[PDB]
Amino acid sequence: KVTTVVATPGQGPDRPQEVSYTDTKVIGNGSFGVVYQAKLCDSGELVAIKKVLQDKRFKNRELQIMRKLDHCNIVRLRYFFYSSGEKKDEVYLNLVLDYVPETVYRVARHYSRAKQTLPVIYVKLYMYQLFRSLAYIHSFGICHRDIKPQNLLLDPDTAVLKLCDFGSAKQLVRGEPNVSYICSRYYRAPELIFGATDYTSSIDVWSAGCVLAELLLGQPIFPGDSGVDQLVEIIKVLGTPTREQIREMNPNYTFKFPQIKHPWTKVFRPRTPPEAIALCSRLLEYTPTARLTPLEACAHSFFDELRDPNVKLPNGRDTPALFNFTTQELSSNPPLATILIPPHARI
Ligand SMILES: O=C(Nc1cnccc1-c1ccccc1)c1ccnn2c(NCC3CC3)cnc12
Repeated sequence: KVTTVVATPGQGPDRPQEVSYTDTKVIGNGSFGVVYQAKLCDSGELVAIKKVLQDKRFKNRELQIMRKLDHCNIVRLRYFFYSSGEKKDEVYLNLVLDYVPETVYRVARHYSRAKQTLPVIYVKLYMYQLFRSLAYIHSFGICHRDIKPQNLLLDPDTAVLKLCDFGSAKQLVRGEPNVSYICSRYYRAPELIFGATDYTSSIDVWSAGCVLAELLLGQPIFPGDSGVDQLVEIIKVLGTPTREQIREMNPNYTFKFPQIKHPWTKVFRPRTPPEAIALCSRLLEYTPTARLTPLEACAHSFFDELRDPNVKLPNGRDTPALFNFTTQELSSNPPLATILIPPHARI
């Protein structure tokens, strides 16, 4: 069964073209809608198709965001098209994206089930690429607002990571309030748990620190099915937030909390590299402004191994693209290019 549509390319002028695809199968489900895998008849390339119900009252925000993004660590919008679907008188928006075969969720789960941890070389590769994608979207004021292992796609052979799911993504403008009910259980910044509506893009940095700690630990660092439980777990590690730290995140919670004074070194297994622990404590900070920015995290000494000219993947292959930064990508701190682009790098 070959399906032919007239799809509009994701980038460039709005000039639709006939796109034919086959071998369609569901690869993802959720409250958002459905993600399919399909094969393009023309090149044989595999693609993913996110199908969502299109609102008649407004333009789709995820599509407007996707059309402006062009980064090697973000899943690319190749085409988009409208169609019918499961509901009779409803219109669906279909986003044709690059296909990526794995997720950090599945890969980390394979390691947990085998009582092994993901090798630190992969922790550095995956986390570095996640921080590059965040530096990129944050350069446009865009916050993803749902960073979690399931949204981090991976090609296991090339070790390329691609951020996906821009369904919660929004441009955060200072002074505009934003819903606090975004972000998934385990990865929510403490200001979100306290119900702040004045949060910044640093909520993505807290989420990324939770993914890093989880990859190091083999399980989530701040588990819990309620905000109280999550905050107890946060406080056990970070200690009790001071009145200033509360004011900096929370919206008027000045506080019957348990009093805890805990060393970050004792949180992880003894074989954990000290630079990984130092990176965690800098991402996972109560005060949103104290957290490292994504570009500062990229320049962290934990990723120095990635900058070594002789670094190779365990499978023998070369590392993926890591130093092809743009002016846009570096704009939050241009002097960091001196660390970020190593002498051997030609990108
Ligand atoms: O954009 C995507 N997915 C999403 C977009 N919005 C919301 C949710 C999702 C989602 C993310 C992960 C899983 C299920 C759904 C998406 C893009 C590209 N490849 N891809 C895959 N590959 C197959 C790998 C094995 C799982 C799976 N999902 C994708």
